[PDB]
Amino acid sequence: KLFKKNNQVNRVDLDFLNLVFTLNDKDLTSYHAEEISKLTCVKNFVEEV
Amino acid sequence: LKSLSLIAAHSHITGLGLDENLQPRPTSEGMVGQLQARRAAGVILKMVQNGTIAGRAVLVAGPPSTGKTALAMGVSQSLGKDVPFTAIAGSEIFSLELSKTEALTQAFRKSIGIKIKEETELIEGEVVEIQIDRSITGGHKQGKLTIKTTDMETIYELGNKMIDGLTKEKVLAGDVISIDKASGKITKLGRSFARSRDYDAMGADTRFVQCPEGELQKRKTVVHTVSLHEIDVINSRTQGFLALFTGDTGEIRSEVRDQINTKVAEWKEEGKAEIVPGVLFIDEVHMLDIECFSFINRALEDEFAPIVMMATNRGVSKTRGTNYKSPHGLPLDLLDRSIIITTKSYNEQEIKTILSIRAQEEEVELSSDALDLLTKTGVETSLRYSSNLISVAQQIAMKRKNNTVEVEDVKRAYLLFLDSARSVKYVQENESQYIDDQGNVQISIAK
Amino acid sequence: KSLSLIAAHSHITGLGLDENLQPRPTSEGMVGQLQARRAAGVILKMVQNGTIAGRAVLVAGPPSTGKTALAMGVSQSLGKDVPFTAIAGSEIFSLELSKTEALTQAFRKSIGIKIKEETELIEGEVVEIQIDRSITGGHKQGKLTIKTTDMETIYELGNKMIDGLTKEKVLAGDVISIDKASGKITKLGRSVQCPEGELQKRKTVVHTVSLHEIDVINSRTQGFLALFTGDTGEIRSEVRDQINTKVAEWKEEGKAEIVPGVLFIDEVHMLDIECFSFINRALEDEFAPIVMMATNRGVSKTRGTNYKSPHGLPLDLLDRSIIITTKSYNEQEIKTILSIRAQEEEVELSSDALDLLTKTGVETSLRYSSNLISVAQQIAMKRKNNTVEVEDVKRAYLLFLDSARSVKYVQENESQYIDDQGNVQISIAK
Amino acid sequence: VTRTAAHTHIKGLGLDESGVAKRVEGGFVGQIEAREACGVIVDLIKAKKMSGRAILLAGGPSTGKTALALAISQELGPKVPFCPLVGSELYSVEVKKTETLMENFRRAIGLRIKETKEVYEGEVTELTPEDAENPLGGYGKTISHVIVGLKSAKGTKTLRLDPTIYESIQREKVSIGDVIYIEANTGAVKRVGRSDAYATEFDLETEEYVPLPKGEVHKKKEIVQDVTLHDLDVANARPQGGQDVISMMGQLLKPKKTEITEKLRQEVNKVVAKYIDQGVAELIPGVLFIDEVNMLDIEIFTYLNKALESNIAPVVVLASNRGMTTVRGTEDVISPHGVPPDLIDRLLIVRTLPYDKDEIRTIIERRATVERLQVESSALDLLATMGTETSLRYALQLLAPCGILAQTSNRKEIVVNDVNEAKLLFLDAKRSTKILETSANYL
Amino acid sequence: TRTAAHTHIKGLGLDESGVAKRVEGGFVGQIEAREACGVIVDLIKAKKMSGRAILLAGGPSTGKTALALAISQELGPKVPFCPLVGSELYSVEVKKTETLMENFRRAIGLRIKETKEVYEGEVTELTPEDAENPLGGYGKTISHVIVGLKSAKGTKTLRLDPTIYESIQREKVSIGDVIYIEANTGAVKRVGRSDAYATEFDLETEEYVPLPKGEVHKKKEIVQDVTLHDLDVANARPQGGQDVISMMGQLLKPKKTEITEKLRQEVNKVVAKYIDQGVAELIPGVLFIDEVNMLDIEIFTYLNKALESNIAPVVVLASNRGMTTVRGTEDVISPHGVPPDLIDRLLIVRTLPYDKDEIRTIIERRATVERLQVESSALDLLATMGTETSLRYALQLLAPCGILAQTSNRKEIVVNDVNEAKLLFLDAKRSTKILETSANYL
Amino acid sequence: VNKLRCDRRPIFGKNLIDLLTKDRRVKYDKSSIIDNELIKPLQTRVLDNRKIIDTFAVLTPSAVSLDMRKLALGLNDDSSVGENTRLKVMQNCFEVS
Ligand SMILES: Nc1ncnc2c1ncn2[C@@H]1O[C@H](COP(=O)(O)OP(=O)(O)O)[C@@H](O)[C@H]1O
Ligand SMILES: Nc1ncnc2c1ncn2[C@@H]1O[C@H](COP(=O)(O)OP(=O)(O)O)[C@@H](O)[C@H]1O
Ligand SMILES: Nc1ncnc2c1ncn2[C@@H]1O[C@H](COP(=O)(O)OP(=O)(O)O)[C@@H](O)[C@H]1O
Ligand SMILES: Nc1ncnc2c1ncn2[C@@H]1O[C@H](COP(=O)(O)OP(=O)(O)O)[C@@H](O)[C@H]1O
Ligand SMILES: [Mg+2]
Ligand SMILES: [Mg+2]
Ligand SMILES: [Mg+2]
Ligand SMILES: [Mg+2]
Repeated sequence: KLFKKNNQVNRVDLDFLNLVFTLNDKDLTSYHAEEISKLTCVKNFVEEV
Repeated sequence: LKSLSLIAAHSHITGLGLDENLQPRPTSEGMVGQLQARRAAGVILKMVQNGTIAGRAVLVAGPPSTGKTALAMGVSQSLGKDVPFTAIAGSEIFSLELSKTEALTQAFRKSIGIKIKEETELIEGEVVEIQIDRSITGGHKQGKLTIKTTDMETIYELGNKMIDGLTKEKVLAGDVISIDKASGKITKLGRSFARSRDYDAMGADTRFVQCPEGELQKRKTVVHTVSLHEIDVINSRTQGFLALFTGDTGEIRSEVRDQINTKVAEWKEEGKAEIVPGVLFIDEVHMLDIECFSFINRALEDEFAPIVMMATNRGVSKTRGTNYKSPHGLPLDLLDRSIIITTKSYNEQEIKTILSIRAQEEEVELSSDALDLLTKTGVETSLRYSSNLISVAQQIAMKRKNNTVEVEDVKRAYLLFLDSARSVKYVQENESQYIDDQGNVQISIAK
Repeated sequence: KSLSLIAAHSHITGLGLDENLQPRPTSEGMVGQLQARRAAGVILKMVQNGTIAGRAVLVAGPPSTGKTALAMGVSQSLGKDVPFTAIAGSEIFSLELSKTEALTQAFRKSIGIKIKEETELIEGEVVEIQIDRSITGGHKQGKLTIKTTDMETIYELGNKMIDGLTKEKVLAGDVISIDKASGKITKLGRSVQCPEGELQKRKTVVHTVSLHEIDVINSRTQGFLALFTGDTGEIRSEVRDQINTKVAEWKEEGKAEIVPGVLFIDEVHMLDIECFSFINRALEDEFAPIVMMATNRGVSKTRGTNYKSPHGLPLDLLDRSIIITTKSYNEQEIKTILSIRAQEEEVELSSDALDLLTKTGVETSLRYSSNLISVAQQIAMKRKNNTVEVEDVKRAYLLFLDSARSVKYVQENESQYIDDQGNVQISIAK
Repeated sequence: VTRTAAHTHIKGLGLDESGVAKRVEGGFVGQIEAREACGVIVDLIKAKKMSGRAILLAGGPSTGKTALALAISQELGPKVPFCPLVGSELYSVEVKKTETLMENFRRAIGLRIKETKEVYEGEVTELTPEDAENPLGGYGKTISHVIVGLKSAKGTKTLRLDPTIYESIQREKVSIGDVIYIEANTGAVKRVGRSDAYATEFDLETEEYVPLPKGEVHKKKEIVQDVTLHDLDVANARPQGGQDVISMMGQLLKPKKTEITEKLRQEVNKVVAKYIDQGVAELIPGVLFIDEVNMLDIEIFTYLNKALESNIAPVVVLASNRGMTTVRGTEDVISPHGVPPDLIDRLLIVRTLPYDKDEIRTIIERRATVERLQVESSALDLLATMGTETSLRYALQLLAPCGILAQTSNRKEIVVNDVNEAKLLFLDAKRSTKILETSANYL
Repeated sequence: TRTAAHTHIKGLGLDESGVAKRVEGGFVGQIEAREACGVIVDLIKAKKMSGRAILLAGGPSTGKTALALAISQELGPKVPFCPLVGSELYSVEVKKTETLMENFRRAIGLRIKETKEVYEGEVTELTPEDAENPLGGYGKTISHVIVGLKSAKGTKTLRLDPTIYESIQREKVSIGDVIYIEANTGAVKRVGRSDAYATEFDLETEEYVPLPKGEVHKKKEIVQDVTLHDLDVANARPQGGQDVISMMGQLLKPKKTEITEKLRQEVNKVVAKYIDQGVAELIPGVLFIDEVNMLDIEIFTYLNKALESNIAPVVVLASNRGMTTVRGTEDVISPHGVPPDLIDRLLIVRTLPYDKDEIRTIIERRATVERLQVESSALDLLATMGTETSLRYALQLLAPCGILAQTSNRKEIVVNDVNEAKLLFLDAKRSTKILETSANYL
Repeated sequence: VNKLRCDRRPIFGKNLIDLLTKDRRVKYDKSSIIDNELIKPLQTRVLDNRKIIDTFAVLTPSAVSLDMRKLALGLNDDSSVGENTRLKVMQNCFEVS
């Protein structure tokens, strides 16, 4: 409890940034990942902005 | 450029300086001299690129700081990507977890690559709406759903098993999904942009994607480049894919290896998978156990044996695990089934050209007299001793904030950092101050 | 408490000194070794000061000449609440842990951390407890009555403490303690005890924890179990760096204070050269407990090396350390030590028997006499006389051999015993 | 109060803007050439250009080698990573020495990460599930959305959440009156605790109470936490996610070192290079320091040659004191400083000279001033003489008991009688050896 | 099309019960050696002996491993054959004795042959047959179940006992779906819907299989083989989905363990029981060990003990050393590094070095294998070089001459190409001379 | 939201989930043999050896400490694990045979 002093000020999740990719192979395939990378919804937020 | 751009010892060298006639230019591709060695390296590279020959061992010989490691790095660079190239040190194979023979086996299996192609029939598209008559009939009343793409859209009839599968991973329309034609697997790709404003806090899995374009279903082929050792590791364990990253392979038995060999031969005969021979490079092989040498001798005579190149700067000396001294630091039986390439020490002109190319590599400009003094020092000293002096002199010049490196800065750098011979002389002159082999040492200056 | 029958260092307790650090001729079971005792007192005051850390002190002397006794007295005089680790040199050679890691763990075990936490709690005899099930009017209503010597009142239970109290069977009339912050229940016994006053009181709880324990706790999902099972397994260095930084912040914030205890290593002479090289660096860092060592051997071969080094240690380590030498005991000191040991073992010795025992100890060794004192008593109650006479001592002396007599007999009868080459004779004739 | 252990009186190399070392600066005296060389090395490290460059400094015992190796790190600053090491620590039971050396090499170089996160936090005023009346055929019963209002000191705000966050907060077991914490990025929900406003609700309560948070409801912030690549490799090799029972069992097991494959390091390098190209992160090379390198085996020496030629190899410095000696693990190879000749060729050599009597006296004066002790001039001169007679470290260690001896007599100054008494009570190596020469039983 | 110092050996090159020919099966010379090898091949093919050990000794590059490869080829793929190295036995995970015993057991194989009667085809209909119950009752009683099977070039209907109801209900197969039924064992197995029903739906998660070809009733014989070590490891290693030991195998690392002798003897007993019925057929294999001089003396002793077992197969050993000292003993000197007691337990087969003409024939045959053409002068020069330096050096030099000829756009190698190869590529002797004549530590 | 969506997309399986099953996929058919009666896995040997186990198991761990098992497994009333996760763990242990 004494060591659990607030760390969110100086901590990074490290999974949101895709640095723990070693477990991605358990559920994702290559072609689906390639398609999901190709099918990004970018350029729509720009239009709305 | 994809790798980390930190400047290393071997950065200037890129590929080989050979031509279509295998004639090495005097100064090309960041290499100087060693015309015979470069031609031999080009011959070996063409041998590897041919791919019809396997199980050959080539030795590289030369005194320290002659270009053996540089030659191997240039060979790897000229080979390019898509071809495996395993570079390990001799002392690396000594592992507590794995036997040395198994480590050598894994290193050999890593160096040989395999390309596998796979074909898939997928139906990917955003779903318009799903209707199921749960009350008119009840119990898989053959509901219907409409899938829309940017160019086309149709309506499909769904069976009982379709409804049962779709109940799991519930879909509320307006989502981009892909269905498998063979096994009927439901995969949720992502939601549409129209759902972006539904809430202010999204879930972890929530994502938005554009509508797929083209035909509703497509036939595509994918090619994977996976080496053998990965295949043996995966087959050996229930979850072997983690063992690659963790490294605890666990001394894979030979039974799995022969099963994998049979499977690979069958795939090659069917044409699904092709074999890409690679190159295995062992550096500082002068140190190794005799058991490793015997295992290498035996394993060099297999069909899946990549071309092995080794380097050694040792003369006639003792081999580890044996009391007697063997020529070149290796047992004679290995030398029998091998080809030796020798490299000669560089000349003053070669040394100064290499120094100039190194200074240009580090974005460091040098005065002509400074270069001449550096070459003169590197003739008596070693070539490798000059590059560190160059970097230190550049740092000193930056400290003085005067453009190029001057002769005075080089002299100061040489004064600050000593050569091995000077250190040996100073130690011998003051042998009392340093700790002797017997543990005796003198601390107090006063007598 | 602290059960123990008899120890070779049981008699000595707390060393012995004065306000001017002048050793007494006999104080709390310590006899002789005036210079050594004064040096030990100086080291003890250095430890109690705490301003200087990471210094090495060596203890040297002939075998069985006040060497482990000095360390035991230093530890006893240092008192409790101060870390003190005493490990033999051969203990660090572990099959599952590296020698460097074991040495680092031993170093970290000798620095203790005191942390203070303030908690509120209530206690006293409980006389009434009522608990009801959920109704639309109220999810859970629970009233309990705790009566003390001065007070008796009723508290309201808001669900969670109702579940806690129903978790374990509680009967009215027994002394219990309730920690409001932690929400745990502690039973102090039945009303055997008596209450004291106000139910709620202000107090702080202080915990003494070493650095090694903190590292082990923070190194695993359940690290505190490894404190006892010993399967820590090479704690990562970044964990130790993080612990050091956090301890520095805690000290600067006043939440904790450090206790620079003492690390005592015995039979250092047999430690490997790698251990000495690592100690060289480990003694020069910030957090480093004082280190005291004792080696019997002198001018021998360092283990792990071919050459012979003085005192059995490398020269650089000797430079890093300070050497304290003990002297051989004298007859008037030997007799006093034997008398003290007899008093500790509750054995009555006659004057002539004591003189003969002192003569034998001077002739052969002190340990021989300090072992003969106990064995003579068995003959003493074999003759049913409480006092030990010269006859019993002589009978024990002839019954149990000495090192010199055994060596001489072996030299005379080497034929019967197994030779180094393996030759031996079993047959009597021919 | 303040602790001192043969160090902490050195605040840095102490060099001017022209690189010339002052005679006395930062707890250092003399060794101008060594200090200048170390400053040059510091500048090279801060250049962030060269990789794999190695230097070695050599000299007799107590010549300041460790002092210089600490002063360079002090001058570098806490931001740049610096991992001290000893040659003996490489030999590990769990994994081979090569793996440990590579792990330390990757520990040496560091990297900083910047990412932006938005957090909704505050006391829970109310929460309301919203169930759509249309079955739509695709589902049986689910909540269309959940509306939750958050309150803090600066103001209040309401939110609309999808069923996943609602399920998470329901699992968190939070009712009205508890301070919660919502992370927009990953949807993480954690219950900080009950607000202190309800402290008097019951006479006693197990739950702790937390003051109402500042900020309106929703905050934007970024974290610039710096993490070395070795931590990334360890996290990739040892994932912490998953609620599976097998994952809990794995968490219970002790973490054993394993030979991390080069493929994993290559993938980590690729993603790090992509991020640094995107500008979201910055790579900072570090410094690795190994002491008593003579303890290393020939195999580690050989592997050092291959390691130093890598792309991401940091700057490594080495310390040694022996002269003409045989490399460990060999039979007759005699090399200076116990280092194989090829490695010596690869590195640079720095020499450390011994100290003069006046320099020793100044060192003693500075050390005594650091220890906050008063020493008479005559006593200090005697200490300098006896230190020159036996060793500097002997005098430095003897400086401590003299203070206790003076305190026992209640005087506040070091007197010749006190140091003489200390010398009587404490013997140096030479006296111990001399008395060891003539003794009965090993003394 | 890849070759590595081998693949030009096709059998032992013998004839029909006689002395081996001069050139046959890629073999030249050493007629006595391959004649003895063929005798050994006949002996193992007899499949009566147990624990017969032979050893071949000779100089380097004398076809020592080539003869082992030849006998392996002659034995055939069905006969097990386990190549091994002297350095294989040193295993960190488990003691050397266990590894040697495991290899011994892996050498022995076993073949299983089975015949099955299969009734397969599309399910035309399923109609129960009613009959009067033997015991008086008002409930419905079924005496037979009628199943119709349809296949390519034949259809049939079968009358079966009514107990097939449980199996047909379990398989969840209804109509127009291909099923498999065994004659005597009974039971049914659904294999997939008929391909004719594929178009009945726009989408389908279930595959459709084509109707079986030929008659609905089939009689196919299946042959399966497996070595004894596989049986032992399968018996020892647990299997399962959710039993505690199943994922205790998970979250841990499966490692080799010393298999007890009771498990091995139980496996032997069950194998004997099955082979007494004629279903099984044991076939001994051959274990090949190279550089046997590198084995420890303890391993030699365990080999001495194990060679007297009743299940030990034929082992073949090779060594290129002479009067040397056995590893693990500084004083014991025995030929080829094998202790004298072990040598007493086996037979020694000599090997002789080749001649100039034999070297030239080997070089030309290798060149034919490598699909490249040389000239007579170049071939003679290569043969002279091989006789001078070594045979293996000449064999290795072949590919660089081909590459050099390709660079010069030539199809055949000439003297100039082999000279360029000789100046570019060095052998052992010149390298040793350079080392002697150089003081730069090279 | 744009930044979050863009960052959450490039999550690549390092090798695959279909490569794994495609390399597991053995073209060799079921080919049922007497190997079912020949293998006799460990669980079957435990099951059919009930009589010997019952007759020859005698000794007991004379010294035991209850409630230590839960602490060793890390699950109890108070620990660093979540209540729901530990509840699921005990449920699984309850339903695992
Ligand atoms: N052809 C070349 N052109 C430029 N530099 C070279 C060449 N050959 C070697 N070098 C230099 O030599 C160094 C490598 O020497 P190396 O061969 O590793 O020594 P060793 O023979 O002891 O392994 C590199 O720093 C490289 O700059
Ligand atoms: N000053 C002393 N007073 C009482 N007993 C002592 C004293 N010095 C030594 N002893 C006795 O000597 C024993 C310790 O022997 P020690 O000198 O530590 O052996 P070593 O020198 O081999 O470490 C103890 O059992 C103790 O009874
Ligand atoms: N130039 C100097 N100025 C001040 N103190 C020094 C100097 N040189 C050495 N020392 C002191 O000597 C002590 C030990 O020296 P160290 O460098 O550890 O010896 P070694 O070089 O054998 O490792 C250090 O605590 C340091 O304070
Ligand atoms: N009769 C033969 N015909 C063709 N090649 C042969 C013949 N005998 C030996 N060889 C060659 O000799 C090599 C085998 O060498 P070998 O004698 O097994 O080495 P070692 O003596 O180290 O065991 C093979 O590559 C093969 O090409
Ligand atoms: Mg090299
Ligand atoms: Mg003692
Ligand atoms: Mg030092
Ligand atoms: Mg061979």
